[PDB]
Amino acid sequence: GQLNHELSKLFNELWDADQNRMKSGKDYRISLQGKAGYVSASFPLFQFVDEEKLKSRKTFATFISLLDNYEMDTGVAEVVTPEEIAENNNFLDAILETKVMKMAHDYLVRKNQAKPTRNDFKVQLYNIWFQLYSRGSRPDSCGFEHVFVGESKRGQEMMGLHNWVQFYLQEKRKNIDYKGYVARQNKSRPDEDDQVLNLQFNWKEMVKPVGSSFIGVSPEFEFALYTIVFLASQEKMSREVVRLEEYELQIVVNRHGRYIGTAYPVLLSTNNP
Repeated sequence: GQLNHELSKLFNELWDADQNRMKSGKDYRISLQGKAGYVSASFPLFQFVDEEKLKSRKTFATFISLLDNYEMDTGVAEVVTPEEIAENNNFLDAILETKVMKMAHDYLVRKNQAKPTRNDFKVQLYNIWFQLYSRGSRPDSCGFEHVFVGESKRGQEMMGLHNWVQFYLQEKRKNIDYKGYVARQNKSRPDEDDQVLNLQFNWKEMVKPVGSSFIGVSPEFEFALYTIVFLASQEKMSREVVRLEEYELQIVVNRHGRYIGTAYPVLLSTNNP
């Protein structure tokens, strides 16, 4: 309901501490073009992105290796292969040396929602995020797939998908048709440089609901936010009212017991401070 003081504050800090960056202009350029639906986008949203900064040097690399894994797939969904494991491991490893993740860590330690040691925290995170779970039994999906891949199932109906890095990847592959941005009547225009937008895209020509997306943010940023919100409540869904920078947000996560489900931001307003 009301603005979550402690979390808008902690998150603002993580935002300030997002060393791994990516910055609007030199690192990526987006083309807003036009409005989705109302009174025309044609080009891709992402006019440019520094591929080398993605292409390792950064935690985007380990991130992209997990995204690509679910692209190829070669495999049934109940099978966790030695390969997917080492990749899960490499990602955790990378994000855990990050100050955002050390910061996130410190918060949850203080609440005894996480343990002091790096490895237990890494295990905790593995289970929340990479342990397979099912809707019956038959664990065919995990938290990273719901949140970042953009859909649970393998196999697809059909997102899900709010991560900017996955949007960029799937857009390049021509599976995402960007339709425009979504504003409000009154309350004016978004900007190429905004770090949260309301965006609409078709998935393989399927028209679907508008959703919000963090833009440029590192994957250890969202990961952190989603983990913390996931641990902050014992119910099926939290919609945590945040105010990051100028944006007023809702940090939503769906929970499935000890495992996390779909998670995303919801944009409430832009020019606020």
